[PDB]
Amino acid sequence: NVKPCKSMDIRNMVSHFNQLENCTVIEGFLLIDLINDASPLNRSFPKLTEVTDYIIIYRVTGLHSLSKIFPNLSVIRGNKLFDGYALVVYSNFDLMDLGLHKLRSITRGGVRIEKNHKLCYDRTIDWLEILAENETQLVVLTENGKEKECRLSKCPGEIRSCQLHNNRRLCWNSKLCQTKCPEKCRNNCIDEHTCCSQDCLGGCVIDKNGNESCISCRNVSFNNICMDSCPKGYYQFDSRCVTANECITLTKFETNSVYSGIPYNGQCITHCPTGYQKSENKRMCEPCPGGKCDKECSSGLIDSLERAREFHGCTIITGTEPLTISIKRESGAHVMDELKYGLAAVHKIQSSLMVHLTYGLKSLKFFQSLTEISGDPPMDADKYALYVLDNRDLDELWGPNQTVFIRKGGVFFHFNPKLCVSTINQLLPMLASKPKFFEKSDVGADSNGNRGSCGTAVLNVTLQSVGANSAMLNVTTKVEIGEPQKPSNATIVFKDPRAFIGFVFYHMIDPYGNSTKSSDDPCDDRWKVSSPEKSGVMVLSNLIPYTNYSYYVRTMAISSELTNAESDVKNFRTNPGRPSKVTEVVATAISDSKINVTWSYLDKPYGVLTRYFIKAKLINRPTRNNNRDYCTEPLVEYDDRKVQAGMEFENALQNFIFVPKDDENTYKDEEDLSSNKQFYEVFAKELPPNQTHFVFEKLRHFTRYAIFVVACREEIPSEKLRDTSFKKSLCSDYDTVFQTTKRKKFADIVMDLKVDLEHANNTESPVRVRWTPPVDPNGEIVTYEVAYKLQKPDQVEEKKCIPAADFNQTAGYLIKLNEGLYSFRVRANSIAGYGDFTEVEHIKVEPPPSYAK
Amino acid sequence: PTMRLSQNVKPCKSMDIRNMVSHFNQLENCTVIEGFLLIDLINDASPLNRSFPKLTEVTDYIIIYRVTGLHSLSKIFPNLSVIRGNKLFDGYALVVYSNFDLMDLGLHKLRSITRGGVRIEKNHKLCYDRTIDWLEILAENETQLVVLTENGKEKQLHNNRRLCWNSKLCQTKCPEKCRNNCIDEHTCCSQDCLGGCVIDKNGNESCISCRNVSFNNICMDSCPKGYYQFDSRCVTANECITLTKFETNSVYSGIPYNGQCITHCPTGYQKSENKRMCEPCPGGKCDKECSSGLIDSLERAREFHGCTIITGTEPLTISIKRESGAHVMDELKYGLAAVHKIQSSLMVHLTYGLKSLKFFQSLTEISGDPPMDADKYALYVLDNRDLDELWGPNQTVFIRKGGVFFHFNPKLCVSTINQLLPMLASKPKFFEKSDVGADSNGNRGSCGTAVLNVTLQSVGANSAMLNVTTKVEIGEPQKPSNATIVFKDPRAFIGFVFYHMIDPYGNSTKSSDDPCDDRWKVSSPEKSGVMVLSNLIPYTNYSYYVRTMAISSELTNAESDVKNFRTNPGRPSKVTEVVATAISDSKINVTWSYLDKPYGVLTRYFIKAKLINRPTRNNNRDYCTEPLGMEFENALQNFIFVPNKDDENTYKDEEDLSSNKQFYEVFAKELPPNQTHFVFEKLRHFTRYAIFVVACREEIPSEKLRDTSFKKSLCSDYDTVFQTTKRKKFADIVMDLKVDLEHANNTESPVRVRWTPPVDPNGEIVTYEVAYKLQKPDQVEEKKCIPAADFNQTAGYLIKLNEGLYSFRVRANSIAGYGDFTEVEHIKVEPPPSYAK
Amino acid sequence: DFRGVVDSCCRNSCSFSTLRAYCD
Amino acid sequence: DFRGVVDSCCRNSCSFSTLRAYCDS
Amino acid sequence: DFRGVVDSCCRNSCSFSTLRAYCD
Amino acid sequence: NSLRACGPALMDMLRVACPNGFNSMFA
Amino acid sequence: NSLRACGPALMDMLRVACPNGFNS
Amino acid sequence: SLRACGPALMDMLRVACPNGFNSMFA
Repeated sequence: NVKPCKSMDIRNMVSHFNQLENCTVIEGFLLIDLINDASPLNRSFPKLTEVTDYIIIYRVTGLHSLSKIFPNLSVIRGNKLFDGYALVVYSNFDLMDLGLHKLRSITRGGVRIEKNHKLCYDRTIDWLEILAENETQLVVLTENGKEKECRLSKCPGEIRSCQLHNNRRLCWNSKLCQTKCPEKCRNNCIDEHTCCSQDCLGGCVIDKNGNESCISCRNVSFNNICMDSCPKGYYQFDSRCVTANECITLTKFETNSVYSGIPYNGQCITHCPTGYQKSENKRMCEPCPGGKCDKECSSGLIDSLERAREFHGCTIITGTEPLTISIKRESGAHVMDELKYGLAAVHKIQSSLMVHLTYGLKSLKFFQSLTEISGDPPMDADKYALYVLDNRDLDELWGPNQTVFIRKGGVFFHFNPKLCVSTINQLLPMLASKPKFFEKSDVGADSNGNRGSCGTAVLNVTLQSVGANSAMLNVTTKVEIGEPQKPSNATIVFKDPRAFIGFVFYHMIDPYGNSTKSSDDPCDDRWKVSSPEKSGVMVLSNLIPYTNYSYYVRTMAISSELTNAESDVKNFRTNPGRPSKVTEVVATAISDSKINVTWSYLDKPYGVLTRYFIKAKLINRPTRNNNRDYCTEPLVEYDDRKVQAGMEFENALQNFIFVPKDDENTYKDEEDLSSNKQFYEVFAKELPPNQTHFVFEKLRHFTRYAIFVVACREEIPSEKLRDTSFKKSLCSDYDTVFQTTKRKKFADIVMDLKVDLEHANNTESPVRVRWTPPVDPNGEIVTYEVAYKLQKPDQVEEKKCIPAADFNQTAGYLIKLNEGLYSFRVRANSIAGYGDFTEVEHIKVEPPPSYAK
Repeated sequence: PTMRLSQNVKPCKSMDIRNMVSHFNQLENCTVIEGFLLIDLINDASPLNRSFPKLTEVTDYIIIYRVTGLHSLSKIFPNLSVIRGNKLFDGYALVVYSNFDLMDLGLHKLRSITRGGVRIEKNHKLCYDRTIDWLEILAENETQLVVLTENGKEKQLHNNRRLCWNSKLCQTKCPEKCRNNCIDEHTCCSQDCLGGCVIDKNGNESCISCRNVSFNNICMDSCPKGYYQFDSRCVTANECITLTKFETNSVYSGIPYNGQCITHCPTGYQKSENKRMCEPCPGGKCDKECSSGLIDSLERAREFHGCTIITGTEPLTISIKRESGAHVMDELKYGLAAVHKIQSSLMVHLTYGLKSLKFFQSLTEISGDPPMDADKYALYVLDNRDLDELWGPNQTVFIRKGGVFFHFNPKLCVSTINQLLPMLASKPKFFEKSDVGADSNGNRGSCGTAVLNVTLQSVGANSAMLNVTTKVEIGEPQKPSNATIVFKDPRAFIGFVFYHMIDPYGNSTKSSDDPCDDRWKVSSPEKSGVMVLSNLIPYTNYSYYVRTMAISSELTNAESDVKNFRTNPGRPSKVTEVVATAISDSKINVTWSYLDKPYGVLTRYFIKAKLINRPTRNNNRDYCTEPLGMEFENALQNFIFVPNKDDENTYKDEEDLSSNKQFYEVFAKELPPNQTHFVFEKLRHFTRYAIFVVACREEIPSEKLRDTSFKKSLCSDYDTVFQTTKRKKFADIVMDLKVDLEHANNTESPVRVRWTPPVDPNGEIVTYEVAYKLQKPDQVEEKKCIPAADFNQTAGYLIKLNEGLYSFRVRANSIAGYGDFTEVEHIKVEPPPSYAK
Repeated sequence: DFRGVVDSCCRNSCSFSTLRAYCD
Repeated sequence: DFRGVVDSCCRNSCSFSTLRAYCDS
Repeated sequence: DFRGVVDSCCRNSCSFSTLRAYCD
Repeated sequence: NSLRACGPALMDMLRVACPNGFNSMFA
Repeated sequence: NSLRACGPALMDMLRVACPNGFNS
Repeated sequence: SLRACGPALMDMLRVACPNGFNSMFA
């Protein structure tokens, strides 16, 4: 009837696919994984109707349809979700029919059918019917069809079976449309018209008569009885009920790790509830005996991070043989990350602890909760409880304020070249013997710390000057070079003047100032580092203005001098200097009178911007080569190796010898009207630095203006009175933008237009046209164009081009005409363009006189 | 036959010139110094009235120390021609230390420094010290032992180097046959001279110093009988017993013995009662006993010469801190080779330049009677930067008490320390883990090693295959022999690991165990020992090497040498700076450059131009109106993986003319590799060309045979530089312009205009513009625009005008822009009748 | 909290022998 | 042994009355 | 055959033994 | 040796890492 | 370490790993 | 008392004595 399977992990050897047979419920989840070619699947599994947990179909290839595998899938309950999803179908490049056609309920969580490049027909299902309604935010479908089609596939019945739905159709493929159940159904039934009884889930099947049975039934099942809840002594497990002892036969798989079923509260549960633990008879839950529950694990070698992971969530480490942290791989800084993951939860190493050959390991900080090493069977004939050998890079033991009581045996430390003896001597309060000291035989004094920065004193460094691009660092500490005077306040004394090579200054740009000193990892190269400077005054240089910098100092000495000192990291900031040029300055002509200038300060300010200074300078009017006449067209270490060699030679020598353009000064608000009071020749304004648009007014019609934009920052107190501001530099550089304003309408109208005959005796009538040159033109007049027309049809209007070089000296242009009444009108042409004519003037030209009447 | 020395020798003792300049009278008439010359702490040498041209040579060493007011050593030494170095100060023969006024060295006449080396240091004002070729003045192999530091440098010119003693004098070279013995850069001299020779006015020739010894000031390879050698010269016994050397803050008399004037009886002999002679030690061997103490220098190791027992509770501490240390082993031999046992511990700590304890040639026992360091240790060996082997081959050093301690000897591998196991009193199988640090020792030294040969099977352009042609055997299958290398356990050998990097100079040092020395790309292990590299850059020198990887239980190393190969040329990158500028209506100059890397040798460029069709005047433009996420993928993987333009076939010299033969439709030319410009000619006017420059590289035999199977190409990609040739002037001129009047009796005259459309305009004719001008004053030219197609098929147009003389002109407006106006046509239109007349 | 290649080798670096631990 | 200023002083921590022993002229 | 490499281990990564298996 | 592989570039490297398959949960 | 190349780089590496040649 | 070494010892001897500094053969 309802025979189950546990979880399944299907694999490319398709003989693994045969695991699905003769069980209708997967009692856990389905993974189908990396079948490189599923084509040899001759089988199908229509017996499979239900999965309790979730489906993953991941990178299956040689597979074309899920109907091929498990076509009768009717319910995925979601009694777990994978990351919130009950159905993941990911990157199945060959998957092309999502033929889950009988699928009715995904009772919890979301659906994610994506990257299946051949799976058309994904949005073509209204997944929201299949889910529970609360989950309808959790349907995700992407990359279903990068290049396969441009809407070329089609549903059943529709023209590019079922009615129209969502004003499209709902489609599993080109063949099948989404099964319904009535609105008062809820995906527990399997025809469009008449749902099953409401005790069912997914669907029901009706016998050859009319007896109706569930495919899956909702609240629980036992003996295939559709049930509200399991009877007393039957324990619920996701879908069916089980006997008490049967629960222990069950499993569920989590976090890549097995859990048994434990029968509690009338349920199988994979974990006892928080504050309870699995009983000793592995079949019942009990309270944590201490009120806290503590996973107990077995001691062994930890040769690799991939091994260290096995301890995750362990709290007690147990067994007759030492936990042995032996990360021989020079892995580097991630060693602490995986070790912290593996071991940070340990309370108690019963076995004693060994730390051997490990390269990457900086410290035992990763035992972030270790508080006892009970040493019930300590190493080397119970002699040592904590054995720390050959650890090249180990230089710290436990965390700050970390206590770890060691009950039995001593501690053995050798060949840890960076582990300072004075750090090992922090364990003295921690042994049960509370011993006064460690013997040479336990803690080798020459074997530990012979390259640690041990006994480091503290230097005080002060920023004695600053620039925009430089700084002076002075080491204020009385570092005494050569032996002291006894009363001296000598903080550190280098007993040999030449053992001290110099101070080394470290600095970096660090806006937050939360940086910390460089570790000994040469890949930790966050810091610029000076040559050693023996004066202790270093003028840092080429700094970025107004930038938060951090710096620190250490003394550098030959490898065999144990005196050393080192500052904390100190923070400072450079002066703001000169703010960068303003950007995007564009000038657009509005009219003959107005300009809109747009800009935005993209490059960074230094300090705080205080003003944008806008200045417009009127360029001279244009002028053009009238000799190139254009009536035709006016229109518009060795620090050790060589030093030590020097030391011992000089010692040997001495033993032998002695045997008994507008400078920003000018940036000020201005108005400079021209003499006519009509327009500006200069305009300037110190706009608020919040504004990046400016509108000019009363500009001279048709002229080019140069436009600055300048961003300025506040002056520093030392500048405004100690520099006397003479270095200035408060204000940016600028680029001269230009714009030409616009032509003033009708400004080129010739005024006072008059036309008359001269009275001198003539045969061809001397018509004189007079005017005054335009009083305020759009720039220099090229020519006047006079247009005149005899006032009848079939006449073209004549035009003459008269250079402006003629009209004043003529004081009136003279034209010859004969009998007729003529239109006259005139316009000037500027080098800006043709003007607009006057209204038409008229003249009656009288006829050539005659006397033969 | 034989030659005299130059001049005649007056000998002088081992002078010390101290504090007062009047002490320089000690050099007065000294020809040679029969020991060292020490000049020091003259706090102002400017009062120096004399230079001393007679000091031809010094037998031992020169020390100039803290002297000031002295501007050049030539002001003392005109002719210091050789330092012989029969003794050496710490191994140096010349020391010039902290002489604050010694701005010039001036030893122009110095021709040989015959042993040891030179240390010139802290002369903050000295200059040009850096220039002299000390490796050419020195002895043949001591080239490590010249040191030049803290000299100011004012911060033939043989083989382009300024070997000159400051401004005036340049240091002579000598030719190969007479290094350090030429009189000038031309003139070698007889081998019995050293430090050069003088040739007199006549051609008689005299050595400045004898290459061995002299008698009667005549150079000879050995003394006459009845006399004893004494560094520079032979002496009688009665001289030798009075002659002296100063050593160990002590004066020693000469002993005339065995042909030499020896300050110390040789091994197995001891001084006679009168000191005039040597006689055998009691039983033929002596038993000198010496106190243990810190050997800080070779000059202090001298103090042990002839010791044989080292005694007393202090540990004998070798702590020599020389660098490179060409002399370290020799002077340590002189010091302690005669030591046969050490009563205390031996300690060798913070040494530099000390290669090995092989100088303990006679050492047989470390009695350790009082040990050291909580009395735990007897042979204590810490922080030696150069120590890499202990005792001589088959030498034994029995240790009676305590252990060894070995730490931080980076170049001494544990296999070498383990040779001491058969020498401890306990004869243990191993050291205790407090006593030899497994990672501290030998982590920079070639440990238990055998060489792998690597053979490069094939070079490709982007790939190469390396095969480890040295064998490996795993276990003892069939009881192997001559395996070259063996791994005892099949688990232990993880495989060969292949290293490579781009290395143009082919000299990169192997990958260090520094965590951020990642110059080398490194493979994963490959048990077959064959690997195919990929993503190589062509024509690039790649260095590579191999090592065996084994689990940490296995000490068996094996590494190849660094070797090198160059990838094959492959394919050149695109040309650069290719821009085409029209010079004339038919000519384009094309720039280019080849600043990207060629991946081989470029043989020739190929430059081609393709004519393109003239533009089309679209119906859309009005002719006269518009004139011219991953988080889920990561999560899902974690859950699943449970741990357990046309191609070179078109490129050829090619030429193809228009159907009218007037212009090239295609032109292409192959050019010398130095040619980086070309001018096309006889191009069509105002017409677009595509242009490309494609470089081609040197074809290689295997590449052209290989190419037969996979059709590669030798030549770079296109970057077609589309642009147009210039406008041909005049071409758009309307021609055969005619205007006529039809006799249709209209009230205004139907003027007819006609012309020939242009022969070959600059592209398509868009419109014709007709212009007319009444030839009165008071008139201007007026313009009518007509679509081109409306005229062409009509071959005429009718304009209506009233009476007068009209000029007429026409021009085309092609897409190239307005053409020239025609020559001015005319019409003399006449008035219509008035019927009252 | 998983053992698997997506933080063995994607969130940081790894050696190829770690990938070989997943093979069958 | 001990025959020089760098043994007597320096690592031998001489008194000034010893240091003058080299100057006595 | 170029068929076999373009079809397999160009859209995938070849092992060394895989690539060697296309040699004759 | 600088794997750094992610996503499909990691899947294509795990399948580069063995000819046989991988998955062996509860097996 | 898994190889990856396509087109002419693939042919170049097949000509690399196959000094005794490969069928076209 | 005093522990001058190297240049410190050169400086103490050279400063803290007269023009007398004689040693060998004297």
